[PDB]
Amino acid sequence: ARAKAKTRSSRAGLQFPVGRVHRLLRKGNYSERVGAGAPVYLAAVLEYLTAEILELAGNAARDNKKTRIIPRHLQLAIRNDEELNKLLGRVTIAQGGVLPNIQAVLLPK
Amino acid sequence: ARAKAKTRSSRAGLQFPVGRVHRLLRKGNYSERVGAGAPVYLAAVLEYLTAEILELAGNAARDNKKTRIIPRHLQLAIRNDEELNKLLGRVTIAQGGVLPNIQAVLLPK
Amino acid sequence: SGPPVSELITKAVAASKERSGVSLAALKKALAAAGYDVEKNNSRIKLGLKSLVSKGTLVQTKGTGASGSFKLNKK
Amino acid sequence: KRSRKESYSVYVYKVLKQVHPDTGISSKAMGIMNSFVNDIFERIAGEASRLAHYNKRSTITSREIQTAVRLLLPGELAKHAVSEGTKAVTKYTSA
Amino acid sequence: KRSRKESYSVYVYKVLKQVHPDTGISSKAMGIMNSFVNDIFERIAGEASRLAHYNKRSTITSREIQTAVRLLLPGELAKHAVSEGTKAVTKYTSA
Amino acid sequence: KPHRYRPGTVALREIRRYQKSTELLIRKLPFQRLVREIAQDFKTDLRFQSSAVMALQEASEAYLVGLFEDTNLAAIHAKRVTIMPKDIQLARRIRGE
Amino acid sequence: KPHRYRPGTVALREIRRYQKSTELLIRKLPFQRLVREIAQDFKTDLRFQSSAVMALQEASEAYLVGLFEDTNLAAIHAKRVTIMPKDIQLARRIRGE
Amino acid sequence: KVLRDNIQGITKPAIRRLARRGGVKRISGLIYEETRGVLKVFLENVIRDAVTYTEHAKRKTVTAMDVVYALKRQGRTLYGFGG
Amino acid sequence: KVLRDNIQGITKPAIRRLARRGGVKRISGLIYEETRGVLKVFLENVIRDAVTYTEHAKRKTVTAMDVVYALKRQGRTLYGFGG
DNA sequence: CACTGGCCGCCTGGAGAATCCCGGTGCCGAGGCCGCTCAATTGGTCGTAGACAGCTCTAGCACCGCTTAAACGCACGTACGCGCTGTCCCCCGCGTTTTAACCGCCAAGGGGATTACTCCCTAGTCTCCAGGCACGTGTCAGATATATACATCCTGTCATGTAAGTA
DNA sequence: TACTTACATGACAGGATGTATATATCTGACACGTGCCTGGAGACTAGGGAGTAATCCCCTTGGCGGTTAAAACGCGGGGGACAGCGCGTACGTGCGTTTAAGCGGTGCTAGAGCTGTCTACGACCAATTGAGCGGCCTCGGCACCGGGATTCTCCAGGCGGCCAGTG
Repeated sequence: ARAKAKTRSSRAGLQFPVGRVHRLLRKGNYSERVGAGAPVYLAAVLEYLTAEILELAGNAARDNKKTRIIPRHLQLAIRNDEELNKLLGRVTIAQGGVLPNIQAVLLPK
Repeated sequence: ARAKAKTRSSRAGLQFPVGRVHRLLRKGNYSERVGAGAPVYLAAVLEYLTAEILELAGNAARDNKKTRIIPRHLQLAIRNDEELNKLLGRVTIAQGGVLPNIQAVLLPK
Repeated sequence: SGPPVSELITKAVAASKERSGVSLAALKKALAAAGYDVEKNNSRIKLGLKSLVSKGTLVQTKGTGASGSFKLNKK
Repeated sequence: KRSRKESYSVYVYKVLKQVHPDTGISSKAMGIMNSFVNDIFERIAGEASRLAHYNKRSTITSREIQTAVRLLLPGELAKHAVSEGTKAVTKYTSA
Repeated sequence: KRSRKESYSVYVYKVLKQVHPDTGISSKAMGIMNSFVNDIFERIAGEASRLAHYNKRSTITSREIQTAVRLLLPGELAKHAVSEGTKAVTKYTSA
Repeated sequence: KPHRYRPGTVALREIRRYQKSTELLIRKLPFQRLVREIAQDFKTDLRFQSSAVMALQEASEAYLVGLFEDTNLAAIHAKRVTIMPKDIQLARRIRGE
Repeated sequence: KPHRYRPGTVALREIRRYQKSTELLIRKLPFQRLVREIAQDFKTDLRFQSSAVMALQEASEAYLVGLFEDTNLAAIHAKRVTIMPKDIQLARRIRGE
Repeated sequence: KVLRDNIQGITKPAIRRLARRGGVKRISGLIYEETRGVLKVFLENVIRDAVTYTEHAKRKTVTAMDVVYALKRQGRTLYGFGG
Repeated sequence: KVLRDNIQGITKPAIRRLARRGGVKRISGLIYEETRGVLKVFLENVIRDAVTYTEHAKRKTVTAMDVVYALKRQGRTLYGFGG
């Protein structure tokens, strides 16, 4: 007489896996106990981050008139947002290249 | 009736507390299991590291005609050992100051 | 129009006549104070000073080329 | 047949579809996205563990995650993530 | 009546007297040694934790910390450390 | 005529003194007042352990001495002995701020 | 008369070319050989995934482009446009090596 | 109780002394106010971290140990304060 | 079998291309050898850690997994190979 | 003395080439469907981590009175950034020749890596005890002060080399 | 044309002052004794992670032929590095002054911290399923090829300004 199996991601109205992130926290050994709201909150944080970065990547690709996200688009999306740049200054995206940035002394008169 | 008390640090011939290191590893959430020789090894490396840094501190104190270690001696010991300085590059010692270090172009003539 | 550049350079060097030769920067400031477009005539004044030092009316004191110090002839 | 290797494929793809109904993603950029989410998850988990240690608390709570996110993410990213997590935890507590 | 506050005074003092019979210590430098051993403990323990976790190993062994000390300490610090650690675990095995 | 050293020699003696000495270089009370002002922006009615102000003081002097030694490296890189602001922005921008 | 661009113009044009482009800039197989050469210095008979050579490569252009951008900043700091050994040493000194 | 212009409390000779510890011979006069700005940025970051630690503990008295934690999170490790 | 000198395989045009990606306009002649030395030093710093990881795993095969893990430890974290 | 050609700098249009942009085409990764299985879910339980109230005590804060150390400021000086120019050479661009990188194609085998097994090792629990420690005390290494000795820095002075007037 | 004289320069002695150096002194911070209790150790058990044996197959290594893009080399040359030299300023340094930090003392209390209660809350665990991953197939987005237009670049050519030679 069990109830229907509903999902905690749908309970939070989210698509990031609440159960799987909770599993990764429990087996990732950060404490012996993990509160119930913590993986939900974390999944919301991750989903917001991924949503806005894919948003920036989508506008970059649409600006690049490509309908598919390529790592160059991700690199442009990271480095054109200063807060994500400060978040991710220490990382390298594979095959991302760099921003087109020219020092003014390099350009001719 | 029962065996007489014998410390694990004396079993390893060490001064650093093997039992306390084992306890802190268990409560430090690094793994749920810790091997028996693992805190012995960690106490050994900690005891060795303290040995050279305190030796260099004592040598610097002897150079300063000082009987007791001052934090200036510790700063001088770390920054004059490039192996330790590579270990503790991003490190500040409180009230340690810096090396006497003047660039060559700063000097007169 | 007015006079050409050689006369004004001679006036600039003869206005002061220091023990050391006059520097090019002070000479530019002097001719600007008298009133002259030094901006589009840097090449003009440099070729003029080479012309006058080469023709012997004025002698180089210390420097080389347009740099350094300029002082008058013995007579 | 080979054993299952976990990925963040379907979740990030569904989020991309919600934020952009039309566009697609390359597979290698998709692996980059997987690495991104894994790295950020690791960072927040590490901060949560450290604050749990510092306050001698045995339990990772939503408060601890909120404090860790405020620690790590800068500015409007921090308060927007706080708002999103707050809305999510209010929805989940309301079942 | 007080609550318990732990530190590493006696061990640093004994190893100092072992390396220098006549050399003293100041209390501030003594706290610096306390914090030093604490910090090196967290570094080695955490990297031992990653070496354990990432290879699907649930246990810290002496081999785990041997890999970790090989990682963090540059050059002959690593070799001397692994030498005396090997000698110490050998003595603990023999006793 | 009263005695007077040439410039830099007094500065070099300051270099040797302050690299020899370990005590604080900024005054304690205005730094504590400044820390209270900065923390007033985030939370009202904060109190500070004296050791907390001391640790923040150590952080401040350590970060600034590191900043000026890298600034000195930048200045002598540009064949100068006088540091200027572009040295500090260069050092911070290379370091990652 | 045969045609010839002035110096730097080709340089700036392929600045734009390689900053627009994303692909690898080191030749693949000599880099793979160099990686194995370093590998046999630590342990004999090493074998490499192709992706391992790829990842060492991506990290190598990552570190080299970052270092070279920072040395470019050091060089324009010194009122020059050509990077020098002192630029490399300066950037590694502030960066921390 | 209200604090209004406290950045000037880090006086000019204090910055001169800090530059002397760093090995700086000659300092421009334009330097001091931007070092006040940079120092302000450093403290506002680290005190933002430490204050966040403080309100996390449901305390409103700042402790030194949290400042050690904040410098740890900035990767600017400090010994000598009970770390 | 053995390899004795392959550092010249990182050719002078390859250093030129890397400088071009970084925005470098003009490159001195002495640059190339010390950039080979720098890329050298970075490589043994990475690969020493990588083979330490590999021998800890008791494997004789380097993975990109261990390579990006060595980059993770060394502080130049890489996206695009994890997992 | 005035005219006029000649040299230099500046402005401008045109030719060529890299690139942008427009098409077609064929291809292979992306996306979507299906099968599968294993990990999230439900529900309950149990033990306990932390919230909550309360009580203590200590240290952070507020105030104040002297007390000089330091900060402010100004003035004089000098040395340092720096702007300009001139020179030299060194690296960019381009053409030619070479060469090995790459592709792509095929063989082999060795090691990841998976499953199974069986076993040593480690967490757990109870008991016991001694080592680390808060706390107290005393006491000498070092701070502090005073008095000397020398290092060092800046300057005045003397011998020398060189430019200049002149017999 | 060579001789004699004035100015710039460099070497050296010497004084002022800062800094080492010897010694008295007191002091409080370091060093050591003591009650103790709490965390470390002994012993034994459950059980399980993990070492190890066997296999496989997949991925890595090895090697061979062809092409050509890329590397190497040489020439040329122009542009950047940089040395030097003057200038003007802008900090350094040293004097005096203000004041505000700093030290010492006092009082308050607010919050840190520590103790007891309990109760919500999260881990454990058997049964269950459906959500997410492995595998397969297709096609259309996109890489590649090809052709026209555009922009950029570099240089040839035209115009003005000044200057110098000559009738």
